[PDB]
Amino acid sequence: GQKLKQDGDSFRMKLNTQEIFDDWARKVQQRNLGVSGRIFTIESTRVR
Amino acid sequence: RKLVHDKELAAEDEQVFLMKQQSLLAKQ
Repeated sequence: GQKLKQDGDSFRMKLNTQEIFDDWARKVQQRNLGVSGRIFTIESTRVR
Repeated sequence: RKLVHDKELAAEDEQVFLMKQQSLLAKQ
């Protein structure tokens, strides 16, 4: 029983989830997504 | 005095309008 419980606890620790949430939030902050600016943009492209 | 149709509707090719609006967006 204790062997089973420690196997389950170790698997659950390996099964943690908040780290990915923190990483995604950090990436969102680093990239700093936004929409503020012009209504639409006109740009330059040399279409083949 | 038979009147003739005046200047017709122009095309104003999209490229010219687009570049003019590039300029306007640049200076705004």
